[PDB]
Amino acid sequence: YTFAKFSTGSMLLTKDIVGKSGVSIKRLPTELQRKFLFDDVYLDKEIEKVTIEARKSNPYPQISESSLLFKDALDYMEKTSSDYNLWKLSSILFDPVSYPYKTDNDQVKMALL
Amino acid sequence: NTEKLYKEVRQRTNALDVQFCWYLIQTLRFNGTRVFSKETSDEATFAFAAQLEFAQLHGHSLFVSCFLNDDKAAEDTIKRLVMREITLLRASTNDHILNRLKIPSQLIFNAQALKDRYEGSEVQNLLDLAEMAIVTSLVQNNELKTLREILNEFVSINVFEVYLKLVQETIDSLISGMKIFYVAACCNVMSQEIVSKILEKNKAKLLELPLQDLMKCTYKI
Amino acid sequence: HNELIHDAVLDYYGKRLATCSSDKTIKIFEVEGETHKLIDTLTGHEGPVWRVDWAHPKFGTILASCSYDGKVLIWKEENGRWSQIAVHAVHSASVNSVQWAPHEYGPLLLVASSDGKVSVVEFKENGTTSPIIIDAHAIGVNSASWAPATSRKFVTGGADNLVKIWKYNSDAQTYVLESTLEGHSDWVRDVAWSPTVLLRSYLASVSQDRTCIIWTQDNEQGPWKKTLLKEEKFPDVLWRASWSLSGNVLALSGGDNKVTLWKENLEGKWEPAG
Repeated sequence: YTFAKFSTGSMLLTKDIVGKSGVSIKRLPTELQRKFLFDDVYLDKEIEKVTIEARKSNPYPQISESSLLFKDALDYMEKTSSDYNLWKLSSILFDPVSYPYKTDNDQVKMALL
Repeated sequence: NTEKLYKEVRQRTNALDVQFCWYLIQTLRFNGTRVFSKETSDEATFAFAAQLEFAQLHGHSLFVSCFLNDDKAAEDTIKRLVMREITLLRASTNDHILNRLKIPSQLIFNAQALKDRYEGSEVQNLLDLAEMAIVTSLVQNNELKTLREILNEFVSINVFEVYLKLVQETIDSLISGMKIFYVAACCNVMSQEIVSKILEKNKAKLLELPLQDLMKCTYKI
Repeated sequence: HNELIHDAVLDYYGKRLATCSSDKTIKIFEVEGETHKLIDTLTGHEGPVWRVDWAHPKFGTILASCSYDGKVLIWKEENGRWSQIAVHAVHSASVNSVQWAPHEYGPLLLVASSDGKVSVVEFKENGTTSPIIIDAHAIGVNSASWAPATSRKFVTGGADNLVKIWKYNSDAQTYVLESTLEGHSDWVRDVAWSPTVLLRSYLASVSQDRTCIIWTQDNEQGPWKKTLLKEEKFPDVLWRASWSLSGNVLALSGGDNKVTLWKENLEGKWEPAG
């Protein structure tokens, strides 16, 4: 016989006759494999990039503006890792380019970009 | 048809992880770069928020949960998590900016009220249960402040009793008796009323007002 | 000595664990990572305590346990001292499951005993019990799980291999059965409603015949959809089946000494995770 249900703090207790209680406080194996996520600095700087407005159907927060770019994550990864390659290439193809020099008309700008 | 392909890519491979897929969808959304269904963006967002919550990263899961389009779901997810996990979400300033996302004043204090009832507050309540709080309280200045808060908000029996204490008398008495009937706190209140009446006394009207506690009543008679 | 605990529950905030074993005692622990310090032992049953279950802290510290002595016992911590405040044994056999409702419903309890009954015990103004019972299953009820909602409902797993979905009705004042589902060849051990307020609703029904059917209803209308999690019998009889709050992960406690985990993918079908 075995028993196991999910915790409020989504994690699992199972029969375990090796502890003291007769159960095991198991930290559920997280699929989330990406180091900088567990460091709270990343999250702070990431909130710095957002504009939160209350909803038009309730007072709960939801994002109105985001300035997140594939670019931004790159500081938190090794330039050698394949991950870094993914995020970089993604930046190159998707993040907006800026062209600082003024251009005669705007279709030109588009061409330069 | 990025989305079309994205959906195709989803069912074929796992090369794109939960986090990446969410980040991608969000960037493209907020930069006009591309278009995704409210539902696909929410799907991605749910998945990542969940992974995060499995990682005991509640602040971060909370932040992600906000990119939900469906207001109903956002409400539920957010609420549920904040109330369940309020303690951890109130440590540093990096946790403060968190609860200064725009977490509703109500939700935050409400959650915090729950955490107090369960660990065995009053300002939050001021901002049934009220009767139980009055029960726990059973000083004069605190009573006056409570009365002021009640007036601002504007149970009735308790109010009458408070008004009498700060200071028709028979009506207040009947109200208090009814409240007592509605256990320890009620008995305490009854004893207090008795003491107050005794202080006031220090003939027919007095007899009307009158009509261990038993021993006291006997000594009185 | 604790060779066989049958159930354990965690509180809303997860600081206080309550295991219950066969020696009839219910031990309360103050958990803290590695160190769960035993804070209490509770002796008041006349048989193995099958299940324990905390209530919503909105109702203070209450814990309804059900044991082999046919009796449901409500407990409560009081100034740091536990006391059996109530009891509800209107069931003529071993009581198996006991699970509180969503706190929006009041302080409702859900008892499910082998006399083919399932009760919903309200606790009135005097704190006294207000039992309104129904007959659930023929040869006995092994489990009964609540449903969240925003029109209340619950599920029951039977000894006649049924899985029933009951709903409240103001006309009847007793929960009226609205839909039954057939798919197991042996005692439906456990049934679970998923807390996912998402597009559809999910039910994981583990059973003795080593199957786990998943009833996914499209919405409020279209009936359920039978889906044998995997199409091979598990090496041994399955016991418990629990959903995760955040995520819709399914945990399966088979009598094969590991707990498996199954997640839904974009096929709609279920895949192991761990």
